[PDB]
Amino acid sequence: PLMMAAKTGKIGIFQHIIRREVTDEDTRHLSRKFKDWAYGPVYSSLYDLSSLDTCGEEASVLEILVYNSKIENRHEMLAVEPINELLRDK
Amino acid sequence: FNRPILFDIVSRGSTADLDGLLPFLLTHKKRLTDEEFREPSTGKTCLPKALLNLSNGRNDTIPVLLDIAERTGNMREFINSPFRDIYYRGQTALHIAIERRCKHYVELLVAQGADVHAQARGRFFQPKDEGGYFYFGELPLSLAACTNQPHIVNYLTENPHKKADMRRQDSRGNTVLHALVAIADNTRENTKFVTKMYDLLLLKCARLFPDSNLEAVLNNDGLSPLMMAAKTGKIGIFQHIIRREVTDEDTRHLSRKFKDWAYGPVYSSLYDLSSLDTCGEEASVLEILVYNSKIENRHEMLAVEPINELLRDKWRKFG
Amino acid sequence: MAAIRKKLVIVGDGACGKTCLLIVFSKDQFPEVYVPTVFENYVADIEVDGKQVELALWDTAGQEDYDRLRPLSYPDTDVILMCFSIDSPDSLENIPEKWTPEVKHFCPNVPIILVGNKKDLRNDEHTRRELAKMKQEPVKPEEGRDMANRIGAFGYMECSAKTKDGVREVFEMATRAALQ
Ligand SMILES: Nc1nc2c(ncn2[C@@H]2O[C@H](COP(=O)(O)OP(=O)(O)O)[C@@H](O)[C@H]2O)c(=O)[nH]1
Ligand SMILES: [Mg+2]
Repeated sequence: PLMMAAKTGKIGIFQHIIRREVTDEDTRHLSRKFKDWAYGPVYSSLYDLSSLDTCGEEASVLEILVYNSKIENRHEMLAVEPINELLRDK
Repeated sequence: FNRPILFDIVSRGSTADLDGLLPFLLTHKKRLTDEEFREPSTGKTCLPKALLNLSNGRNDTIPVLLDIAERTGNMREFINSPFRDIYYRGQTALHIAIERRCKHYVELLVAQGADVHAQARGRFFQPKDEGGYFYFGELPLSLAACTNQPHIVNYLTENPHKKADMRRQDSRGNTVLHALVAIADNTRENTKFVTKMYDLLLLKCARLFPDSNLEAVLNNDGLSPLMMAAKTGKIGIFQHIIRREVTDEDTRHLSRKFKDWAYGPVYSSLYDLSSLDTCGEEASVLEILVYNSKIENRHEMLAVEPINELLRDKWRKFG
Repeated sequence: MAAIRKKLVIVGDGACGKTCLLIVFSKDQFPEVYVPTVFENYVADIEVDGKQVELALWDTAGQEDYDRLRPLSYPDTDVILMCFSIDSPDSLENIPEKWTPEVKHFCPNVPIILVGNKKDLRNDEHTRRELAKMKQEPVKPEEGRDMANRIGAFGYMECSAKTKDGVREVFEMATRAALQ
């Protein structure tokens, strides 16, 4: 689903799926933007890198957005918090 | 009992649930500054949590916590515990009590022995150029001065217990007068309270230390407050410093504009060419304005009454 | 005039007289029974040449979670007082292996001073017998200078917190190095 959103250039659902948190204790397995600490403006979080990993073992969303995605929202979709920070990390 | 329970009792301000903290700490030999009672990756103790969750401006759990901390021996450690995170490093509880505009708890903290010269070195306390939000001079007195809180400034400079000296500099060397120039915008309100607090602090430092001029202590960059105002594009404080007039006889030597004579509407006033035309052996405001003052206010600061004629007078002499 | 504030960090092995040295310098009284694991959030007033300096004494420990949060004390430091026990030389040999790289990696271009704490035990009979049981000898002053040569530290002076001897000149040297 996330890969389909990346290919089809759906900014809203991709942005939601990237940083989705489930507050329920029953299902923390599905959350991605885990929260460590948050004082004032800082909302320090740990984004999961599943399907976004540096390794090429599986399809990478970075590759899809950079090359395959031809939608006009490509620049908008690269500006999400982990993807933009991941590229600067490299 | 435990930090999730303690930070909730403190947050709710329920002294009735905080009764058993002291017997627990004494029988377990634990202290309120222990890592088991501090938020990880932040370093926040119970006291900042109490100073943030204020109802009706008061939190009754703060006196109880202070009493318990004194009984357990950690008073100076408890009050002066600084944040350890990247974005807030150095921020003690005094900075939080001053930023929250609660003078009562500022007095309570300073009386018990708060570190009045605690420097906040976090990234949020760096100049906007360096990647920060609120640069106030890193000092608790400078925070009050830059927050437009004259009463807290007067208290911190007139404590019976421990007075914050106004000549102190932060890691960058900026004093309170230097910190009032980095928080000064060009709006009328900013130019109307920044100058007022600047004059208040300058006169206070003149009376308290007659032999020292607070405007003559350069920072790590060698810039006096006038020089920094010229460099960083602050025109209101720049004009106020250059055209300064003070009426008090005890502190009349701080004037930069001396009305020599007056005939009706016409009046002749001498302007002090100190730090403006210093003959090269020192730094000059004119050089800073014409070289390093890249701000768009350069053509507006090159029109101040002495500077405009100072440049013109040089043209007639040798220009 | 205005009293400048210098940040001082004392690092060393377990039970090498760090907190005792800090307490002797600050409160002037050697702790009798309850010596804290870390002496934290204290500023000490000192004057060397008429220039008042407030030494922000920062203490570090290698026990329980203190090892994990020790790195956070290093930022913004002005002088590093690495500590070793004259009694037990194991601290002396483990300085260059662990403490010197640790200090340098988080505190580049910061003055480094190694101090011989527990100087009184050098001539102690009990400590000498205990070392001889393990085939060891107390650290010699020449050995201390030889250790300072390897690191290239600012200096080496010995301190005896119990006897309050050397607990002042060490901090005077530390603040003099910080003033640089
Ligand atoms: N003989 C002697 N004993 C000392 C001296 N300084 C500290 N001690 C003892 O060494 C023990 C450990 O010291 P401490 O400061 O707790 O170690 P740290 O926490 O690693 O610094 C203390 O209980 C002291 O009694 C000293 O100068 N001479
Ligand atoms: Mg210790």
